[PDB]
Amino acid sequence: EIPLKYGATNEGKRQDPAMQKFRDNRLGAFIHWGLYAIPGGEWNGKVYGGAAEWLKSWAKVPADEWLKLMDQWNPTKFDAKKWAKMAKEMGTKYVKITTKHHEGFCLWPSKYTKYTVANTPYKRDILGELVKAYNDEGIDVHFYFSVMDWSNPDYRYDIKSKEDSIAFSRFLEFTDNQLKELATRYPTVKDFWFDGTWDASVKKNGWWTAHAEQMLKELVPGVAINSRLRADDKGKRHFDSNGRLMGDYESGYERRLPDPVKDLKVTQWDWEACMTIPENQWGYHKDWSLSYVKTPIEVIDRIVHAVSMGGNMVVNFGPQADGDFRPEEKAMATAIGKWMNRYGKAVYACDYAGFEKQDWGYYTRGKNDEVYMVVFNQPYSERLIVKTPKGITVEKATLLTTGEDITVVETTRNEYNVSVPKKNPGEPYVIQLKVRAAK
Repeated sequence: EIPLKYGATNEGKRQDPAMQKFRDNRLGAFIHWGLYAIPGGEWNGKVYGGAAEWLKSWAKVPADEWLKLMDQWNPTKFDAKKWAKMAKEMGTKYVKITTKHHEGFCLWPSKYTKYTVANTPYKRDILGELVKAYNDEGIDVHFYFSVMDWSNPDYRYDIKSKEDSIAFSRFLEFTDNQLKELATRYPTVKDFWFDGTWDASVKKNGWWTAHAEQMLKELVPGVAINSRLRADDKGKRHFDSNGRLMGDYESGYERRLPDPVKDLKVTQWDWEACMTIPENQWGYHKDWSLSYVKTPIEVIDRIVHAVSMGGNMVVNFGPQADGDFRPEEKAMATAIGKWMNRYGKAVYACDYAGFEKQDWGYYTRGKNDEVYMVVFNQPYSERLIVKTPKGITVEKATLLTTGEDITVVETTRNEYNVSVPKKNPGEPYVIQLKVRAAK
């Protein structure tokens, strides 16, 4: 044991109702919207292939010049009720919103900086309008917040002098002021998802990360806080020097989800994956031809994959500068929503089933011992192999959508063939099992 003052605080999963709600929600959307939506990956005639929200860095734009994009911020198509309707129809139970990205532009009218929505042609408190509209649809709101801030000259990437230490202290106070403002202006917030916490300056100030978590939990009863915020006494991030998870859930798995055979460890803690539709664009980029763009079934596979391993999945959107969504994103949301409306019983409030992984897809477990088979890969054998844990038997199989009884044949001591449906469903589909555990 390495002794720590700023390491993990929870032992095991939180089981208070707020955390149960965070978990049971399962499917979220992410909104990345900020000044980067205006250039959309292009600066002075060059389209950069890096993530659009990082364009200030790719194009080496000075802060004053980047922030003058505020003069063009006028999203006349924006309508928070329409955004909330889109999220509702997609089947999302929560939305995570960039309150302030690395650029430092605030989507709420902060009193601690001039680089906010208030000082644009549009003027309006976008964040506040979204909170109200999503909440009116019964959708929880989570806040993304970047610690690293390219607009504040007191930020430091490392501390190499007393002057650096004094500036950075002032920067942390500024950061606390904005966080307290968010927590109090928008008291229905359910989560803070921190980013921009990897620099040496932050790692040397792990105490601040623990303080931020505590401060926010005191202000917002039941709030969740991601692991990415947290550094311990030694600068170790996410999990402390004793291997214990910090914050309330592990944030990670953006590129690649946990392996269903080799990464079962993740079932021991809450976790949340966030995903882009293109390979690596979070903010609006005008050219999606530059990388692979996932199809709706590919996304749905990832959503179910996460739930099957006890995690949440969040699908990212990068709204246009005008305040509408691009056609690919409207199509995505609509397709997901159609599938979730049919099959969402196997997603919402579901978790890891404790069954050996099979090639046809994923198992999920409901709150009343329902075991769902979510089939993505249809066997030419017309048989879906089910190997049960010790003491577990399959009593019935039912096609979720129609109630069709599905034949179950015992093939060996711990294995069955569950028949595919009489008619190929033509899309990923669910068979619900009734199982019994030996007394």
